[PDB]
Amino acid sequence: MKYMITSKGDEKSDLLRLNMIAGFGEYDMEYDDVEPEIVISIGGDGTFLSAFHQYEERLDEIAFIGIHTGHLGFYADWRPAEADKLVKLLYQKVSYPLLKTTVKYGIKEATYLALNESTVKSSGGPFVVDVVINDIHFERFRGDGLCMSTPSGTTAYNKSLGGALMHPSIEAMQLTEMASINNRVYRTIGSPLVFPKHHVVSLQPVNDKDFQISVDHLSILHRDVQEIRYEVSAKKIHFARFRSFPFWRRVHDSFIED
Amino acid sequence: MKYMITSKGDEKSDLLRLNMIAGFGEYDMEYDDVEPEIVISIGGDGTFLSAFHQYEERLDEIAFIGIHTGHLGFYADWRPAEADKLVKLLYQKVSYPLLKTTVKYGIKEATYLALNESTVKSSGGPFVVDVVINDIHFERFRGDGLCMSTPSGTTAYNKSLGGALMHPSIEAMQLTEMASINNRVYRTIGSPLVFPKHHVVSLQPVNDKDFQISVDHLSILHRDVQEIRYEVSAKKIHFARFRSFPFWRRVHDSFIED
Amino acid sequence: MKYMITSKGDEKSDLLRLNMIAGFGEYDMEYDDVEPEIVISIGGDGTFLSAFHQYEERLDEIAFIGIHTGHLGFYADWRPAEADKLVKLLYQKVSYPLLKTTVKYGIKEATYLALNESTVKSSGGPFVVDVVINDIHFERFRGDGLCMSTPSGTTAYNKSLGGALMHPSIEAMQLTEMASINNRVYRTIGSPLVFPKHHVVSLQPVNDKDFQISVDHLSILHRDVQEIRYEVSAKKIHFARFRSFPFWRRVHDSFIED
Amino acid sequence: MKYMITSKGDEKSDLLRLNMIAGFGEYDMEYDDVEPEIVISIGGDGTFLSAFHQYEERLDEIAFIGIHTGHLGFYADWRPAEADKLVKLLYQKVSYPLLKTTVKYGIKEATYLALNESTVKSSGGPFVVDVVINDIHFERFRGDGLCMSTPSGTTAYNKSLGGALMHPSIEAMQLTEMASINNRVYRTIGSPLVFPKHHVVSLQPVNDKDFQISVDHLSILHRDVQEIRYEVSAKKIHFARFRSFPFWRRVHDSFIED
Ligand SMILES: Nc1ncnc2c1ncn2[C@@H]1O[C@H](COCC#Cc2nc3c(N)ncnc3n2[C@@H]2O[C@H](CO)[C@@H](O)[C@H]2O)[C@@H](O)[C@H]1O
Ligand SMILES: Nc1ncnc2c1ncn2[C@@H]1O[C@H](COCC#Cc2nc3c(N)ncnc3n2[C@@H]2O[C@H](CO)[C@@H](O)[C@H]2O)[C@@H](O)[C@H]1O
Ligand SMILES: Nc1ncnc2c1ncn2[C@@H]1O[C@H](COCC#Cc2nc3c(N)ncnc3n2[C@@H]2O[C@H](CO)[C@@H](O)[C@H]2O)[C@@H](O)[C@H]1O
Ligand SMILES: Nc1ncnc2c1ncn2[C@@H]1O[C@H](COCC#Cc2nc3c(N)ncnc3n2[C@@H]2O[C@H](CO)[C@@H](O)[C@H]2O)[C@@H](O)[C@H]1O
Repeated sequence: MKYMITSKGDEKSDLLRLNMIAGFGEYDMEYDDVEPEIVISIGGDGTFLSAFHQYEERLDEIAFIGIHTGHLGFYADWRPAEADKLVKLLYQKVSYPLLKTTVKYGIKEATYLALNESTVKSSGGPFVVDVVINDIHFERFRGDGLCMSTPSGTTAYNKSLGGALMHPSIEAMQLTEMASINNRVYRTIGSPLVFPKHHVVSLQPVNDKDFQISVDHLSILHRDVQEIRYEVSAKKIHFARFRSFPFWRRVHDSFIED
Repeated sequence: MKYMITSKGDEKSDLLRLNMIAGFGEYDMEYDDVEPEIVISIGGDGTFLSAFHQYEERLDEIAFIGIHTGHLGFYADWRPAEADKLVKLLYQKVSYPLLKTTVKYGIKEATYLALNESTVKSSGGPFVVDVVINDIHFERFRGDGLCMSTPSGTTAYNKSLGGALMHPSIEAMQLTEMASINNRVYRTIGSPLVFPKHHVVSLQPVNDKDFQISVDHLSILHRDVQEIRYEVSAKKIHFARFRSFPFWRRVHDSFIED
Repeated sequence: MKYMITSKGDEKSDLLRLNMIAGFGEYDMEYDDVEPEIVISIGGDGTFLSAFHQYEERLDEIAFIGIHTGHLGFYADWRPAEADKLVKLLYQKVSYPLLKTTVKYGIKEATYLALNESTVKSSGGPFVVDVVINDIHFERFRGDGLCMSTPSGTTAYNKSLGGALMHPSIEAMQLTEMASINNRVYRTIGSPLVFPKHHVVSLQPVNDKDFQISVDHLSILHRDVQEIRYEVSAKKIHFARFRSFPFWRRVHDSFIED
Repeated sequence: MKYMITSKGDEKSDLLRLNMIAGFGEYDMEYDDVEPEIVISIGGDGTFLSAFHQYEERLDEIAFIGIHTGHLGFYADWRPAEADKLVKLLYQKVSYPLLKTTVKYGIKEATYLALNESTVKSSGGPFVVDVVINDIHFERFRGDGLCMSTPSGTTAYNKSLGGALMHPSIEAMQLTEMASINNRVYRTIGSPLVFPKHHVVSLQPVNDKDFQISVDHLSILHRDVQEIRYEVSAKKIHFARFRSFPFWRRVHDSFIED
């Protein structure tokens, strides 16, 4: 099948990439980074997130595999010493949900797809937004920002903000607060919120309309913003799996002991 | 249809109950508290939880309705002044997931059904249990206790322990920690965990085998315990709904402003 | 005595300022905004913080008074209707501790004084600093930022970040974390830290040396930073008090009920 | 001088105790467990807490030393291999603040002294108390319980409940909440509170007057309780120190890395 390999760029990941290509040259495999069937990421989670956004236009034709040259990553869960055994076996596919973000401007829409999370923060001044859940006004948020996480992203920024860890078989999204103000006049829910499919969470500005909006590792300053809509995407990321590595085991090895 | 009405027991709830029975006497309604089709709870959330466990053996034949005589309850979401309009209309059914708890003793099983949560605490001494997720050892918990919550229960004990709020259309359960110890030798995940259907969480004792186990308002001291198993139940609670009162709106009215 | 009055700038605060000046014109009072003995702030807490930094060079000769035209402020604790009674009485002085911040650059020092807090965040990239307590390396922090709060500032940014509320008679400073990363390789204390006088907390960069450093409402991007030192200042802010308004009462009225 | 040695009771701690007594027999030392000048605790922190309460009536005549046979303890900060060097040197004294607890019954007072903390929980039913700070009603607490911690106790139960870590040179006490209820009708401060000397925190029952009250490792069910008063004690615990082992270093070795 057609395949490609991306590398972290350091000495360890580049030469591991060249050896897998050589191993692939001994089979019916064509290296094609335009229309690959298999995308192998050699490096860390940030290297994997880059590989995902590289091919976000062909998600339903691609199965991703991650090899962790540094420590263990949640998306890169193959060790380098198991690379040759990986070449040979190259199985079943597993799918994780994704988050769809829509940004509307006063006076052309822009949509984005997130594998970890999308966050909103102020352009420098204070951050005030109204939070609207399915056209019903839920709260007015004053604080540092908000974070909307996929299931597989709940172990990332979401986890540092007090959010729950969520098994990736649950099609959902989770909203966490970043340092909300709560006193006699300002009031937020103060708990993470977990939304199912077809629920739309909208963020609407109260005064300032410039926001720093992130999607995974990308962060862009958006101006003249009127609304930011979140919902569980209809698209999914597909992984190539060759052995049982359960999510809760991977959580254990990354946070408890390994 | 056959119906019954339970009351908080105070003056307000008893006479509201008698007036609804009189209103029901003007229709083809039979008061039957042995095999009711409709169970109306007049009082608070604790009154509703009592009504649920009253008829936990006939959940698939019963639609529950709650009337809040005190403040607004998450399960009792009808005002007393709307009682006569409720008698007449007596619709669609909505279903919430439930939590199944299995307690095994050394040397007869015992199962329970929870609408809010089930919690485990020590019998007086220190609380130490091993947490096993789908036969894989996840962590050894040292602390005050653990809490396993349904979706509709996430706004109850779960919320006070830092857990996420979870829409009840998600068939899941959430585990929160009660004051875990974390230092150089003791280590827990420290985040709430959200499990899907068919995932089994088992709690196994390390030394002491006596535990205070709660299921909603009930709390019993269990002795010679070998295991406590949690999983999303196959049974569901069915509500009779007559108008749109979304979960996120009900969360807003109970915690933000009303 | 010599005095001055600063205003929020809106219609309510400006005309309340003019009426107090007229009332002061009926006594032995000289309006002097160069060397005042009394500084009256009419507006909110942000208006008060501006008044404090206006005269941070003459703190030991000035007693501050705050009048809250909007809601109740923690520093502006006089109601507008009590302005004429305030003119007449114009007592004892009470003193609150302050935080001293020292910023050193590679290749001229810069010092600052904070009434609420001082915070450090990254210039855009990831935030990594080593935390040194009295020349002993305590931890390497990876996250969004850190916050060092005075006692009276513990109800402000500090409170939103999970910090403790600290009575202002305690000469101390409190360090809170902003979304620290904690996994198998990255580790922080995760608890607020409360330091006494003469303890010096130093923050040292690991890679990037550009930081967004805030002191109360001011926030400046600092470049070529080598160290950021925190310690309880030797200077104190002095308030003019005319009646008993205890700190814990003021906390109650601002967060519990009023 | 007069001295005594208490042991954890296991094989390691008993024979280390006998060897130190033999080493002490080669000097002008008298083993006296009635009126000791020096109290050596060989074991863990719980062994040390037992030693403290053993001699709480003669705190101003006793200097405590702790040897950790198991892991490193916050109070037992001497390694077993350094026992003979400890015998010879047997210096300066350092003092840590303590917490005084007063329990009043309807229809004889009872006072207690705590080195870690004192906690209040319900006798089985729901826990509701009014919190009074210096005769001013602060809040009505509904939840699982409350915890009042000394500075050296802030790394113990206090830390697990979200409290701040507090250097023991600060004469203060810290109150943390155990799973408070917060909704439209019930409201607590939700933040840890740090009190200075001479501040009195009183807990008063609302309905049930039976409480489970703990002081360090002791926990007794108290009945017909009218009030529970907390304040920084006038008594202090004195340690014998032979080398520099700073508090923040000890925190680092116990929670970060060792
Ligand atoms: N304050 C802050 N606290 C916590 N996380 C924060 C954060 N600010 C940003 N992030 C995160 O950084 C992501 C972009 O960087 C690549 C990645 C990843 C990344 N993804 C995951 C993941 N799904 N699960 C676990 N760990 C992850 N990681 C690890 O994340 C750690 C640090 O990035 C490294 O251990 C990675 O292995 C961004 O999408 C956001 O999730
Ligand atoms: N420390 C502690 N913090 C927080 N909650 C704690 C708790 N200890 C026990 N509970 C809870 O008490 C339940 C049994 O009592 C009946 C109920 C309910 C009850 N159920 C819900 C619910 N599903 N959602 C919201 N509020 C609820 N309530 C409100 O719960 C409030 C107090 O009970 C009242 O406002 C009720 O209206 C038990 O199942 C456990 O969820
Ligand atoms: N995410 C975030 N969460 C929480 N607080 C954050 C924050 N980001 C910044 N701040 C804060 O903003 C301060 C500068 O603005 C003036 C002030 C004050 C201000 N000071 C205090 C104070 N000492 N105590 C209580 N409330 C205060 N206030 C209230 O603070 C509320 C909002 O500013 C208004 O109710 C003010 O009445 C800055 O020093 C930092 O403490
Ligand atoms: N849910 C819960 N979470 C957290 N701590 C809880 C708790 N319930 C009770 N405790 C605590 O247990 C104390 C009585 O036991 C002896 C001690 C000590 C003890 N004291 C300290 C201390 N000052 N600092 C650090 N660690 C300590 N320790 C360690 O505490 C750990 C477990 O006890 C062991 O590592 C000890 O080394 C009681 O006073 C209360 O502080």
